[PDB]
Amino acid sequence: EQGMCEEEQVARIAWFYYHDGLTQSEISDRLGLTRLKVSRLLEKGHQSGIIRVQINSRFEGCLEYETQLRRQFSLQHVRVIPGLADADVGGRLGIGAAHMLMSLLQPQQMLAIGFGEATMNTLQRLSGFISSQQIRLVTLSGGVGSYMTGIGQLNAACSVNIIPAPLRASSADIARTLKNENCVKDVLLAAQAADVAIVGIGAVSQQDDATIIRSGYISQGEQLMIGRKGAVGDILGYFFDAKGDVVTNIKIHNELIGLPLSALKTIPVRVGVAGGENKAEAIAAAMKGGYINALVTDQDTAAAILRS
Amino acid sequence: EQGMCEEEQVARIAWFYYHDGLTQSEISDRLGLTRLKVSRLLEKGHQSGIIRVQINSRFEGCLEYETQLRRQFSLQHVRVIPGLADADVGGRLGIGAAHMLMSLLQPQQMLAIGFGEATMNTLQRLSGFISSQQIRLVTLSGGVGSYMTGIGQLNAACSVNIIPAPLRASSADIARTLKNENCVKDVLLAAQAADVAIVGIGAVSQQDDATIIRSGYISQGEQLMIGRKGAVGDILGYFFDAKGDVVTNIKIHNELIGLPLSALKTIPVRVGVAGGENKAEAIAAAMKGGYINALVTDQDTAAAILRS
Amino acid sequence: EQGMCEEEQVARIAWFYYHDGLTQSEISDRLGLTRLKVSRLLEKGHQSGIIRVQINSRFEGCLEYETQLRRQFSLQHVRVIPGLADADVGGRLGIGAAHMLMSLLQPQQMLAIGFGEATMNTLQRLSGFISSQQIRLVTLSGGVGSYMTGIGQLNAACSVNIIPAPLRASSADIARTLKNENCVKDVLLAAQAADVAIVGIGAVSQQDDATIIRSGYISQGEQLMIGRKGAVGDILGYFFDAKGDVVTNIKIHNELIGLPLSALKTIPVRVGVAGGENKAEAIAAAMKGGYINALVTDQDTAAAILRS
Amino acid sequence: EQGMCEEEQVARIAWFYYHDGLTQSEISDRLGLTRLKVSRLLEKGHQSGIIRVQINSRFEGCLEYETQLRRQFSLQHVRVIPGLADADVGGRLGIGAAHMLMSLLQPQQMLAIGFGEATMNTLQRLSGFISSQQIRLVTLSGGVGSYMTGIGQLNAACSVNIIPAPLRASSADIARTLKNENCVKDVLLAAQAADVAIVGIGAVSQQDDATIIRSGYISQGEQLMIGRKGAVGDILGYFFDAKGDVVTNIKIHNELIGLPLSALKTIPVRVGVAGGENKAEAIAAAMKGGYINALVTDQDTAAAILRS
Ligand SMILES: O=P(O)(O)OC[C@H]1O[C@H](O)[C@H](O)[C@@H]1O
Ligand SMILES: O=P(O)(O)OC[C@H]1O[C@H](O)[C@H](O)[C@@H]1O
Ligand SMILES: O=P(O)(O)OC[C@H]1O[C@H](O)[C@H](O)[C@@H]1O
Ligand SMILES: O=P(O)(O)OC[C@H]1O[C@H](O)[C@H](O)[C@@H]1O
Repeated sequence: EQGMCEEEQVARIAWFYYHDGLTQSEISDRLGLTRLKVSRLLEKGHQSGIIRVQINSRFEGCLEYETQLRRQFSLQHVRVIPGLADADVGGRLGIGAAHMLMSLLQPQQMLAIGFGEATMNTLQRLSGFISSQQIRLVTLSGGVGSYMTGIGQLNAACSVNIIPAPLRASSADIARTLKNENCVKDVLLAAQAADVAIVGIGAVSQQDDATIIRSGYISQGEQLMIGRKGAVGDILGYFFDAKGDVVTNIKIHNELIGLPLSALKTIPVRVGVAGGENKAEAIAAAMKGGYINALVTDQDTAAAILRS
Repeated sequence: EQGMCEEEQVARIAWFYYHDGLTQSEISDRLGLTRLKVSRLLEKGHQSGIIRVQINSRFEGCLEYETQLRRQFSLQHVRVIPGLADADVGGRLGIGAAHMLMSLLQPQQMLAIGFGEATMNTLQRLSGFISSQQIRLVTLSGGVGSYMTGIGQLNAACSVNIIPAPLRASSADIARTLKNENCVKDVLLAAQAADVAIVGIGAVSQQDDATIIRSGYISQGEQLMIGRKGAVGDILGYFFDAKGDVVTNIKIHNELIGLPLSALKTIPVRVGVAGGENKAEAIAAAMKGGYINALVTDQDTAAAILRS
Repeated sequence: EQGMCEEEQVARIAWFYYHDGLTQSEISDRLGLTRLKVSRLLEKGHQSGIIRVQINSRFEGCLEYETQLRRQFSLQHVRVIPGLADADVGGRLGIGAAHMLMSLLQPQQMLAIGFGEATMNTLQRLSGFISSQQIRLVTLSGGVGSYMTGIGQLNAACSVNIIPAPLRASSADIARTLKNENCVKDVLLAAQAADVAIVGIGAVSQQDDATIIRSGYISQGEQLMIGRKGAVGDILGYFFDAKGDVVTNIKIHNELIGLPLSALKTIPVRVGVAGGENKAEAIAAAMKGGYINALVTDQDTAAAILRS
Repeated sequence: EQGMCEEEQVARIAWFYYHDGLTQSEISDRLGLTRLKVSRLLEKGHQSGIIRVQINSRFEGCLEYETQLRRQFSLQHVRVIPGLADADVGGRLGIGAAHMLMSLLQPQQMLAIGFGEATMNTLQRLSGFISSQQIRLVTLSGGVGSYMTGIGQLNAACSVNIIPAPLRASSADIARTLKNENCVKDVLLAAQAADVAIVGIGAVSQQDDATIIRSGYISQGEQLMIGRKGAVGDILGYFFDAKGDVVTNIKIHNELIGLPLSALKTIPVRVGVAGGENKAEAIAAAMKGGYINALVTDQDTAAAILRS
């Protein structure tokens, strides 16, 4: 280095590029690093958080679809990002979701989170903010491993309450037992007294591409029984119908270690981050059941939700 | 024999050899002796005691304890660092361990880790290595959160396999049940397959400053009775006598989720990083039982370990 | 215009550009606009205020202050490091200047040094650099022992030219005699030919904490009269008022063995390294008089230098 | 590095080489360093002090010559090193003088030193010891620069009092003035209260090879007038004749800033380190004058001294 950590190098290049408008080359020899190191870092900055880009306009998202999704479902916060065929769904939403959370979260506040590419991608772009604002995290469901992608790529000086059990027990009785263990029971309480919550939303229409199945928490065959039973999607493993009600005919619901949906309702602000048109139905059903009262999605999915 | 006796000749060559740095041949003709005679005398020199090379450094004490620990205990690898004599004794324990682990772990191997301050502090310095060499990590016991300050300070793209359950269950039965959940059992098998293991060692003489007791896994009353029943130290919750034998009449043991010390021994290389004179007896017993076969400790402790 | 107005188009391209990282051309056809129209709107974006890039780091403030000091005072090189908010303000001031000196000194060049804690602390980090690049050192004033903590921490095969006399003489006449001894006058000439100069800056408001007074070159009684006479700070024993003018009615000046501030100015690059909010006044004055044209300081001091 | 400083790497190789007898190659791979870096450090160790070689024999030096030099001149300590034609004389003596001082010096004691290659080479071999034993240093004469070869190559945490003036003034008036400045006067007192003293010895017979002249402290022309005026050699600038008496007819003696020979005798142990056959006369004279009561020289000069 040059007596300065990378963080300071990013800020120095960010400053020369944006505030002094210098070619990514002029600043190469200016800071004493290869033309390739320069640009390497610039991108490093945006991805990290050091470099924040502000779009001050009511058109940051899809203004119309937002106003409509807001009224139709009575949502306290809604963000519909511009569509872009063929792209990581969760990676784009994560960006949007991060920004939204950066304005609803107050210093030293509790943030409940659920697994999935959508939320874990948000956690990643939200790492920086969690540090400074000193946000405390707490997992809404069991699983552990399924949370590593998000909390892992974070600072080690942050408070992260992790439910110490699997996401699903082999039997309903074993689930009751673990929920009574002090280590578990403790975090379930912690989770329910959270200020903001961020969860994903799975669809039964996703078949074998649903994070729930490709992670091995539910079998392909069990998925069928669930669809047949009239279920559209899920949240943390709890499945519901197109009207927004938990199908109380599914075996898994009593083997899930982790706050049941009725209990998640206690969190003031509940953000759902999901995209894709095959989710359109499950997302509408989650806003119906009142499981979420804020939503981060993409244009296509917004159109699909509003249409049907 | 230019009027010189052997003793004088020996001192003459020793001076020229070490203080003047002359080749054993340059000294041959300088003293009027055959090149074969000069070398024989130099040899005689050390053999007699006339010539003695002594290492003038604090590190010498460490080197010494390293060989005595290697002789007395059958240790494959040993590393003794300066004691309280120098700054930050605990901090340096992690640096040492981290480097011993770097010379033992090959690209893409499996590393089983234990909880504790020494293990997590070591785990952090080893962040760099773990990423660059694609090391895989697996937790030896339950606890989940107990590992966060270490794996938390790590790369997110790296494989980290954790046991999704408490460190301890409320009863031996609930423990046995948890040990049979596939999501749990999977990681216990993975654990035993590790190539290298890194663990800390707790001491009963540590009283309440003990991490096992400070973290609330064991009550002060339990720790006193454990000490009464002959235990002197512990590794992952399993207590043993100064002989090295796991104490049998201890309830906590069957309530522990995680590999028993016996299985731990299947791992080829087992590194124990522990410092502080109060751990002397326990560390010693840990080796007599064969729980570890590699040790990283500080000068003062080594002294005590070898004393008694 | 796919039904979109300017403001909405700008937000859309801004989103694709920064949050999705698409080429100025890939978003050209995505929005159905000419490749030249795309870039035109992006430009308009920042120029309007709809698009704003802000650096989220503690270092932001520093770069800000570096800019302001640069404009307000004629500074060739400036470095502002975080203040007391961060650990070791004094320690880090040495690191900074050390690096500033490394980008200014070419192999085999002459470096004139002043005494003081900041200068000696800087002179120590720069030990590596001085050797490897064959830097020559020369002292700006008498004191001899006053430099040992710095040059002492250096290689012995390095060229170090020291003034063979006291920092201050008992009378103006003894000083003038000493300044005439060839063995002395020679180091004074060499000092004036240096390429780079590094000095500290004392403040009268430092009272008894001032290095000049702690080292016993000046009595408390003299310091008070000097302040009473308009002096705000000093460099190498020569005092000056807030304007930058060397105070003339001060007796100590004509007793000083060593180059006068005026001669210091012949040195191309003059770097002053000073931290601590109480030197603010003096530092500022040192620049208004042009005794230094490069500055390395802390955030808080910079702030105060700029306030008043 | 391998997590260990160089000091620790030297001790590890010294240990393998001498206490475990392993080829300079087998220890290359053992510490993970180039076969060339191994040997680099090995000899780096001897040079520094970390590797001390002990020669426990009455013949470490030239026994006969020492017993004779001791008795004829009544010396407290005497060391005569083995002769070796064509060699850095001061560099060999330095090793000898070093070891002698290491046994004469008790912790925290003050050592007065004079300039010259002999003393400066001793100071360099003594650096290590001066640090641990925490020996305080003080210059017997002015000069400052002429002492940098020795004190420079030392740690920066040790006490070193330096007479802040030239070795010689341009006039006797100027010389008395300097000897009366508080900072000079003080060090002169510190000098006289020293426990041990180590100085060199110049000989008139050295012509233009005498450090006294090749450093420009005295003109070769002035040298002759001193020779003709009947002087054999000098110590710190003070000239004397074959019998051991200061020629009171020399002008320089009154222009020298620094403890006069008379004052130098106040110091308990006064070791003179000098070699070469052309000094044999000057050295003998200094022992008769009583200036030194200890001597470290080499075999040939020893015989030279005893012959005439
Ligand atoms: O990866 P994603 O599809 O965005 O997330 C879907 C999962 O997270 C949701 O809350 C449901 O529990 C699903 O299992
Ligand atoms: O924090 P430390 O004292 O270094 O670690 C001691 C604990 O970790 C060890 O593996 C044992 O399980 C102890 O309970
Ligand atoms: O120790 P510091 O306060 O940083 O240095 C200030 C002193 O050194 C400066 O050149 C001035 O001569 C002061 O006497
Ligand atoms: O470098 P060396 O010849 O060994 O030292 C000789 C000098 O030091 C002696 O005390 C005399 O003062 C000479 O000036």
